Amino acid sequence: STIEEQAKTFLDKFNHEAEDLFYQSSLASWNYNTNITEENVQNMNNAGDKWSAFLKEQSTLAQMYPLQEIQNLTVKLQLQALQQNGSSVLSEDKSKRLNTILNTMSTIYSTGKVCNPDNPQECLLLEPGLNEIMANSLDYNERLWAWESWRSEVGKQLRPLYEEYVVLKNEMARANHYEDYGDYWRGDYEVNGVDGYDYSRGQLIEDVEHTFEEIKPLYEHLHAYVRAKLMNAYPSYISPIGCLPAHLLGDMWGRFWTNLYSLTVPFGQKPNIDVTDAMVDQAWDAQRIFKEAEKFFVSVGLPNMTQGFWENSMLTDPGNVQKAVCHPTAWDLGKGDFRILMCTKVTMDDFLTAHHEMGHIQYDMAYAAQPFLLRNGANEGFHEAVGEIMSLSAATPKHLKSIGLLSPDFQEDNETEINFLLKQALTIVGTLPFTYMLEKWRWMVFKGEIPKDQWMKKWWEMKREIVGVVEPVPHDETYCDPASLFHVSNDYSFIRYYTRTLYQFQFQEALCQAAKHEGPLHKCDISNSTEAGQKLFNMLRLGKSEPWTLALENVVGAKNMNVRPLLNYFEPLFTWLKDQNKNSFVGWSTDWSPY
Amino acid sequence: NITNLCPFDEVFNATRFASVYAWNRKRISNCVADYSVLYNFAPFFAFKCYGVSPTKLNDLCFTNVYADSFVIRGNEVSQIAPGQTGNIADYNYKLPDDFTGCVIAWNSNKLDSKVGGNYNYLYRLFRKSNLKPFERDISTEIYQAGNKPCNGVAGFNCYFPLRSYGFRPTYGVGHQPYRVVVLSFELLHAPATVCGPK
Ligand SMILES: *[C@@H]1O[C@H](CO)[C@@H](O)[C@H](O)[C@H]1NC(C)=O
Ligand SMILES: *[C@@H]1O[C@H](CO)[C@@H](O)[C@H](O)[C@H]1NC(C)=O
Ligand SMILES: *[C@@H]1O[C@H](CO)[C@@H](O)[C@H](O)[C@H]1NC(C)=O
Ligand SMILES: [Cl-]
Ligand SMILES: [Zn+2]
Repeated sequence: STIEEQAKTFLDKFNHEAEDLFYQSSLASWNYNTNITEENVQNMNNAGDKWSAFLKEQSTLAQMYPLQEIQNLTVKLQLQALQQNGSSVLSEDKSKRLNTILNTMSTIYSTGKVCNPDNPQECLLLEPGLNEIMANSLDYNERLWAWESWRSEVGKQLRPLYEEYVVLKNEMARANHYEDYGDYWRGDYEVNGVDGYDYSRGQLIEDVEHTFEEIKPLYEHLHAYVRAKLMNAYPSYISPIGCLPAHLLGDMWGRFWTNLYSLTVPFGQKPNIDVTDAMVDQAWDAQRIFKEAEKFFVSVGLPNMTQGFWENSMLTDPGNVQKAVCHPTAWDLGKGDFRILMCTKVTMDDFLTAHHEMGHIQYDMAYAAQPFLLRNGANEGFHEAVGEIMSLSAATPKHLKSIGLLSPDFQEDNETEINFLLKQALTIVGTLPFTYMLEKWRWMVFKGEIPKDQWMKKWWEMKREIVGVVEPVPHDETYCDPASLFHVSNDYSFIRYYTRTLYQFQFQEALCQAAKHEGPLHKCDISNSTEAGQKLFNMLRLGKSEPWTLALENVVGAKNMNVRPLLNYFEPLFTWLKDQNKNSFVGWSTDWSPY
Repeated sequence: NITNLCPFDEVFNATRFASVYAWNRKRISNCVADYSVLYNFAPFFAFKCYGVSPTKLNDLCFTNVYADSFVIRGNEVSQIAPGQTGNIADYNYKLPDDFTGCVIAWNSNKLDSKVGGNYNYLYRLFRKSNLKPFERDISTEIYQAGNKPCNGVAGFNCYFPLRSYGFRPTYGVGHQPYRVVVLSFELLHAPATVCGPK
């Protein structure tokens, strides 16, 4: 019997046993999340350790196959996903050291608390209080001091840990036949063994740079507009032709500009489209919202939710007697068990989040007929894109007025359209440069193109050049601004939020063509579009059993990433900004600084 | 008239069914063939007939009325039919190509599922060759997947043939347990001493 038969038998046995054990582990984790108790904590802990040990021993047994004689691409991909040695390649000492470094990084970031000179006992941590200030504080000195102190307190303590983590991850990935940990991360988009759809890790950086080359103009104009609008709220601090401070972006790190809508509102006289009060007047609840989302999803042509979903899923907070995590979560326990954990309130935000979670569950159910090792999205960005396209199509005025939320005696106008487009750009296109520069800096650090004595200098220079955000005060090299972010200190890839942000519009523009849309892309609704629903399901069904490029070709018709749909989405907003971005010089001078 | 009706409820209303690798077979040869299976959970998930129509069944005579029973998953019921491929059809229970009978399957989640997982139902996953029609194999020998015999020990490339199910009430309809029973009819060119009611 050739190695192929042995591999198939081992993969079948592993599929069965891992399905069982992963269902057990997901059930324990769900019981813990839905009810925070020591017993459920112990259940989650023992289930998790047993599942992880089973996976590790199976991977150890899987390494006994050379993988070069096999020809079945499915078995090949399953083994590649199961044969990855991982952190066990390094000696045990490096393993313990890296685990300790990661643990202390995560704890210092979580348990970080900043003491202030205002009072000896007025310390506030990051999540509460500090974010409230960074979001709603209009005082320059207050937010400046907070933004400076958080960094000076966290990055200065994390820098000695990052200096170890970088080199440790570099020596780990390099041992795995990779160039560095940055390349190991890019291995997710790696496609090999299939001519016509292959995709190397190195092509990702080039394609991302090419897409940013086209993203730049719209972001340049948006930044110019935000600057011109911030001069009145923060006078005597902003330059006409210079960059913007880092503590005026609305958040601790400026990842999202949602908090700037209150200051850069084009037309604040007319309020935004909000159906909150319109829901309580009709006595709406979580059940009704989720059933409306169900009717919307099935109208597109997707299967309706499992019976166990409405029975086992907890869609409303039972109160502070069965305590649970209030984060919107999609739970695919496996073996046909799907649930959604969300403290659904009567609000438009909860409506959109429920639509997103239902779309995620639909995606999860699409590829339910695939092996355990292939029961996942095409890549790290496809799932979130499929989940966000639903929230986008649901937030349109036409959909809100078709289901009875928006009154028929109201016709959208250009003012509200521009307002909504700009508010969406604050978070969609306003965060693309941040993610791009962060990922580029991390890649250059992992590759070694940036020496250890030039980390913060190169970071700030790249910030000034790309995002146009200048440093408020001089920063010594002992600082560590990148580590101040959750995804950087917690060892999480950040490029997913860029590729996913592009795939979102790639799918939106690909489904509008099937629905026979006749207006702008931001007014498209895939509701009642059976052809678009089927075209999407034909890709969600594949999951990970096929390359991500082939999956993208099924829906969008293109083999590689494309950003033209993103620009087409904000084309009216782009024209409006160009018409408005003529009172001052467009662009920023990186040589200028507020100090 | 009436002599004595069939104990069909003894197989349709059994406290617990048998596994697939050891599916039971009950010979009904001296009973009045009263086909009133509708009262056993009328909402059948799969009530298909092969070689005979549904209701005309009740007024036809046969020599042997063999009745086979076992439990399988909801998505595996399709494998219980003439000309099917998969794990069950080939390694556990195979039906003849020209099978003349009926196949009744119904959900048994409440009965054959526990909050902790019902691991009492086992099924064969590996076998040297495909089973013949109506073949029964209780062998639990280590399936040789590699090159050496392994000397009869469970290890690398030497896996145990039987696998468990672990039915739970939280499983989906596709994975919930399904009690299936087959009504095999065959004429042996012998005097049919018994028939159905008029
Ligand atoms: C590979 O194996 C899978 C599972 O056995 C099978 O479905 C597929 O057709 C095979 N492909 C080949 C023969 O390359
Ligand atoms: C699917 O939708 C139809 C129509 O609402 C309904 O009758 C049926 O019960 C639904 N099935 C599931 C599994 O929810
Ligand atoms: C979809 O169809 C339903 C029922 O005909 C209708 O009420 C709804 O307005 C339609 N939605 C859109 C915007 O196509
Ligand atoms: Cl920063
Ligand atoms: Zn999501």
